[PDB]
Amino acid sequence: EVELARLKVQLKNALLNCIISYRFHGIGYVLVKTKDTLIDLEQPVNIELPI
Amino acid sequence: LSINERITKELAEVEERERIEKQLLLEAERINEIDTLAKAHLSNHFNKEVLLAKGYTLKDIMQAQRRELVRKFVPIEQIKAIAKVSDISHIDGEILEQLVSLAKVNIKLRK
Amino acid sequence: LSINERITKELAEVEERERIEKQLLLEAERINEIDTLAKAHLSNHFNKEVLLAKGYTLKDIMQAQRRELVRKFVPIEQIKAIAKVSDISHIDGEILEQLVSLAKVNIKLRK
Amino acid sequence: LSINERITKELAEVEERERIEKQLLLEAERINEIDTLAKAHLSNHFNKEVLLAKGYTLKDIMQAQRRELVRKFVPIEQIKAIAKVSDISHIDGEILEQLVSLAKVNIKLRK
Amino acid sequence: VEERERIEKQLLLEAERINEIDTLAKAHLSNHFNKEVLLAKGYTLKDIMQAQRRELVRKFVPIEQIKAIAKVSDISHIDGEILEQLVSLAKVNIKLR
Amino acid sequence: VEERERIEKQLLLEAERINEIDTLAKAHLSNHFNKEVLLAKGYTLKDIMQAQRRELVRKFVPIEQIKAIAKVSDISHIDGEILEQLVSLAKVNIKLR
Repeated sequence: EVELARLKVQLKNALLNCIISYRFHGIGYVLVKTKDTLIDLEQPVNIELPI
Repeated sequence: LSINERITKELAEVEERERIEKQLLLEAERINEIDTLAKAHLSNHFNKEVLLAKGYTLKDIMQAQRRELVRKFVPIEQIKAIAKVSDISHIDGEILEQLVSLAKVNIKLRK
Repeated sequence: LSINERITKELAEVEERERIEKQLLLEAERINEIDTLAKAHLSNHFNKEVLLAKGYTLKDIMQAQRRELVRKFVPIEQIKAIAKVSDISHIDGEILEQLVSLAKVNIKLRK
Repeated sequence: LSINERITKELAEVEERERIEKQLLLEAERINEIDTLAKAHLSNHFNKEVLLAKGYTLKDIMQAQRRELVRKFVPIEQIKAIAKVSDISHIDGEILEQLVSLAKVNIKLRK
Repeated sequence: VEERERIEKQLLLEAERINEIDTLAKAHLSNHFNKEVLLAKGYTLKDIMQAQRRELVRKFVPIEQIKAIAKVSDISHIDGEILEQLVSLAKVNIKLR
Repeated sequence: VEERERIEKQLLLEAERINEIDTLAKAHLSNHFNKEVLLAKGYTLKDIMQAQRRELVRKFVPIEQIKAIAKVSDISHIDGEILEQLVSLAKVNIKLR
């Protein structure tokens, strides 16, 4: 529950700016960061627990 | 015979101890490739320290890491083909070893 | 011998076997750490194969790799103040574990 | 005679006890050195006076100061690797002496 | 059987002490006090060892220390850990010699 | 019947060992110790094998190593695990030869 609560805090922080960008521009993007390298972002994800 | 016989029986004991040592080295190789995969590819929340604090046997830790790695790398179709079922919650064993070998191949080709 | 004595003896035996199993797993992970450190930070001449060909025990190989890693990473002042002496040739043990931990974190901060 | 030589052994044992008194004095010197470390590197709230007022034994004060110094100077990565556990709450002893040696080394290199 | 094991340990210890005594005595005193010739003359092993120790004291440890620490000029009857003290003093004397 | 199967396995193992020993001994020691002539002289198969083994030791293993591992200069009565050690030593000596 502690790790999930920290994840929820970061999710809220991301969602605030996501909604702000949705209202100002028309679209908002939130990246779900996992335990991967910068080049691995291109590859798809099957099942993972986000960082 | 006699004195030398008992010393050669102690030598047989040495053979047994060497067999145990080789078995430990095999454990080293297996469990260690597993731990390298776990650290390199899985979250910090699945660390052995926190899992042991939550109270899981180390074999449970290794099988959980293996299952997470298989779900992360091996596709669901490959799981449903090799393991014959989608759920991996009851597939620990030799089939799990095959699945983690496939996951190692997957990460090797991914790099 | 009553029922309570039977239960406590059984539980003690089970816990002892579990602790032995955990010790075997710990030795496995230690063999991993020695192998990976030797492959990554030390020369090919210090490989387990060539050392065994020269005829050294596995524990001797582990401590030699550890000492070489400590000399490579941990500075001489740090060695002289941890182990209280400059020479590491007779510091195998818990203090050797300290020096190798210092080297393990030295390489982390170097990266 | 036999009485003379047995009394010689008796007073030789008394001599060994004298050496024990000397090593007690050396331990007291180590105690005052740890006190100096505590004053130099730790808060005023961990002073021997206030700890004794709160009602802690002198050995408890020394081990608490040592644990705080290890956490302050020795980074948690070394702490975990040395104690084989992250928590220091049950690592008082020779391992704690090794850890406070590592803390002394850390402050020496920091200066 | 560990009682017999410890008995064998004590046997090893006294054998090592005899070894040290012999390796120094053969090179220090004479060949006349060799173990073989003493056994031929008819002395038990303990008698041989104590006689060699007394000769070692008479060679290294000075007579004043003999008559003061051991209280008697004659080492003929002083045997015991007083003889141990005397042979230790002889070891110190040969070390400084 | 698997007990007899394992007995036959051990029979094959010792037969292969005997065949290897005989093949190397014929080319190394002499033809006077051939199985046929020894049987004619009246020695059992195991006696023939142990005699050939002892001759192999006396040939490849020099007498110093012989008395070193056998602990006795004469290989006439050392048979057993020590004899197996000595014949493996003979194999080593012919390998390095």
